[PDB]
Amino acid sequence: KLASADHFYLLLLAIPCYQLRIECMLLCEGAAAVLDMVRPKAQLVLAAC
Amino acid sequence: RELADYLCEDAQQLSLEDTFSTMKAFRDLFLRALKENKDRKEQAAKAER
Amino acid sequence: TTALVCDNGSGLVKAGFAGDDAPRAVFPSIVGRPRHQGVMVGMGQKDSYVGDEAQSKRGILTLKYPIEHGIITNWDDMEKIWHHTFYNELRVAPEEHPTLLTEAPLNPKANREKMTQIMFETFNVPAMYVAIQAVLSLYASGRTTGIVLDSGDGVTHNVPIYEGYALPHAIMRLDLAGRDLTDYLMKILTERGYSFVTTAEREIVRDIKEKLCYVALDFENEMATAASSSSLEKSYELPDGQVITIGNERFRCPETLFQPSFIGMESAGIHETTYNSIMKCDIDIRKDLYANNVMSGGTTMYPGIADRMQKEITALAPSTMKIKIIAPPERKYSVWIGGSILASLSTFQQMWITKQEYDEAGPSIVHRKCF
Amino acid sequence: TTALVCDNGSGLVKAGFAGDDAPRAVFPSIVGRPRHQGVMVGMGQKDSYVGDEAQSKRGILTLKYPIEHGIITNWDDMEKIWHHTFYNELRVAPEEHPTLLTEAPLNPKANREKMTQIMFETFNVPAMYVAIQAVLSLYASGRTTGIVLDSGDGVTHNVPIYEGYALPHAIMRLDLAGRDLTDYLMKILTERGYSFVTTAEREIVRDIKEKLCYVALDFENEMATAASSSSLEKSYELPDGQVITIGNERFRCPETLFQPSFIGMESAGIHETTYNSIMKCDIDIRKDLYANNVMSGGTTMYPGIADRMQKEITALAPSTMKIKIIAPPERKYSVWIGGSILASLSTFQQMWITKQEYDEAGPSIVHRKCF
Ligand SMILES: Nc1ncnc2c1ncn2[C@@H]1O[C@H](COP(=O)(O)OP(=O)(O)O)[C@@H](O)[C@H]1O
Ligand SMILES: Nc1ncnc2c1ncn2[C@@H]1O[C@H](COP(=O)(O)OP(=O)(O)O)[C@@H](O)[C@H]1O
Ligand SMILES: [Mg+2]
Ligand SMILES: [Mg+2]
Repeated sequence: KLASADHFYLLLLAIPCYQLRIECMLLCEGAAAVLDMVRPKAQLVLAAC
Repeated sequence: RELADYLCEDAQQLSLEDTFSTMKAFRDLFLRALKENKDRKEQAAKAER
Repeated sequence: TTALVCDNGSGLVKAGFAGDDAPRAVFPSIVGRPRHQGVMVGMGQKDSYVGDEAQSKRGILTLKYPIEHGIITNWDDMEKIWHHTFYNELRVAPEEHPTLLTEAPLNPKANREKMTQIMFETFNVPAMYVAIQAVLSLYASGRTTGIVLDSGDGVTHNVPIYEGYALPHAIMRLDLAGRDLTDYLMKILTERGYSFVTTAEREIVRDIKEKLCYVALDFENEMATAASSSSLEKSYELPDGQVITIGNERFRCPETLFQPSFIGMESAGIHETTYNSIMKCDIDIRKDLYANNVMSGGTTMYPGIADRMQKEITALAPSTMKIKIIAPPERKYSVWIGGSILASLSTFQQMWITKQEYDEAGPSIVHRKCF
Repeated sequence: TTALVCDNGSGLVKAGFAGDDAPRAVFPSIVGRPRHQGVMVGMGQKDSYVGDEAQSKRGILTLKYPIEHGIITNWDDMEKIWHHTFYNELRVAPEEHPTLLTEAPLNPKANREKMTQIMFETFNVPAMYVAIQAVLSLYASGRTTGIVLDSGDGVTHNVPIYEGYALPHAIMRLDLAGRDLTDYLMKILTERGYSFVTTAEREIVRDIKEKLCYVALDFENEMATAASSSSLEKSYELPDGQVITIGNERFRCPETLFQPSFIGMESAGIHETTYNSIMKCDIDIRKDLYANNVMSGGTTMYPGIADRMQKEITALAPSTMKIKIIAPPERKYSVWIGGSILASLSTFQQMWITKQEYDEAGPSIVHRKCF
């Protein structure tokens, strides 16, 4: 009788340590995407200097 | 002093400017209530039409 | 009951039921009136052909577009369009089905007043709602924030949206879209000698634009390549069977989107409109907007437009910051798809405009209830 | 020797001879460039129209403002403006006449460096002077003390001056003036269905703003009156012969001066800028500034701005002392009138900036000489 969003939240609560794994996922992918962007431009700044 | 004795309040408190402000705001609420009741009657007449 | 989504677009009307992913009735918004002399007796032939019927018999018809630059010009023609999409294409009674409408930003308000009056008097509905098309395009992407460049058939408009709230002052409008590209393509096909003057020929030039045109990544190099060798030349077969061949007109036509001075407009291109729309916003909410360009509209089907968009914005943007052009493949119907998403929620049920609200508030609650 | 007074404002350059009452040469500061193609060979088709010629032939001219937000951005255009105002309007040699000039508060120093270098290297003068616009407006008001709200075309700045001492910390600047009101008036006219997108149309909307707009004394009562009765609607004739009629846009457009949240600015109105300027002064001299609220600039030409301004300050300030608004009828040219007052003084011979001072101390003696 619940909403399907509530079905998603109760499926989410049935997972051991889900939120830390989501944080692990986003920090790994986001920090990797930042590392792709930052270091060639930093090498370009070093080459300019 | 006559207005202080008229409204049954002691004259040591501000019985001159506060009565003017209270009464001015009450007369503005009188005209505003008249205006909103006229608007309510006119909108009810327009909805009935 | 099951709701309806009817994107009443400037060139094509996309109607269908809520909860669905494909719009059931996609048909162009035209009215075809006969101009020659009938000689058959037997009646049968109407005095006005609407939709695909006007497209099929277009060689003897004057075609009138009711919507011009997101503004409904002839209200009788648009009433005929609404009557055709309610009674013939979708075949639903209007007074038993909720129906979601779409409207372009910065419109004249009396256009919204007249649409509200027709949808509550002529095709009176149990409920309806009028909403901004770029918002529904963002809702199709599954994201809450981002900027939508919606380039339809009459209006190309930029809307940035932060946390589901469209920022009103930063929205800009440009009266340059697919009909003007069709008119410019009609103008430049006379260079090769292919003359097109009738309204029926505009559909042929539009089909040429749909099937063969594409956005150049670098315009000057594509000039040099097309003028150098005949590699980008492509041939098209006409309905009478003549074969034309077009070269640079494949990419001189969409370049009016990035250079509006080709058709005499003083205003800047869509990339500059996007950039100046973003600089009209606050600085702190800029971080969502460059990373969430969600393009929409039928004009954005040209298969070089995402890379050109990314190139022009990354030229314009500060270099420290991510540019991401989310161009979904179904972004033509993203207005309709996002309409089905928004119309298939229990949270939307309190947001409807009932007939009772129309009766107490006139046809003017659409300026208040609908943002 | 007659000096020259030439306010090089953001909106209109106002120039004339010193010792006089009215500026002889008032003309807008635009540089017009043709955007189309010339076909008619001969007859002096000059590539960059300046001033009144750019105003008259504006239908084929992209117009550029050299002064944007009180800052000389384009310098070659400003040199063309100075060349037109010296050689064509006044028709005087610069090398035999002193030239007074004006400047905005809190200006960059290199702006003053560049103006000094142009006024001593290109247009050689015997002497010249740079003054603050508010100081000259206070001088034309005939008072040594007072607070000046000068609202031009780009800058609305508040400057309090006590006994000739212009207080530097209490000066503030709000980037909301007449061009922003014109752009907002372009935005809100599209609700009535009138489109003005080109820079040529900006002069037409500016003329609408100059002729018809007025400051509301109470905004909500004017909303109630405008929504109730169509008595305040006023008609205007366009240069092509069409006639528009505008309603609440006569007073929704100057209300941006009191409510900058219309165009999306977090800062409050000019009244709060004036009041926060007043608390930055000493508590002894606040009483004199309340009775000496001087206005200048043409954005104060709306004929309801004084009573509304007095109402706003009297709401803001304590009512124990007197509030008075100094609004002379000629406060449009009060910058020029104060320059004409200051130029013909016997004391002002020893505060002139000579060419010998320029040669000794670079274009930098204006910083240590003037305030
Ligand atoms: N595959 C395509 N390639 C190029 N242009 C297209 C394509 N499909 C549609 N268009 C253009 O888009 C227009 C329809 O856009 P649409 O999304 O219906 O805008 P609106 O909803 O505002 O009418 C058509 O007139 C056509 O010119
Ligand atoms: N009669 C008027 N009514 C309303 N606004 C005016 C009027 N005259 C001028 N303005 C506005 O005020 C400005 C006047 O320019 P001014 O203040 O003299 O120099 P600037 O604004 O260039 O520093 C113009 O930009 C114009 O938009
Ligand atoms: Mg569309
Ligand atoms: Mg000025």
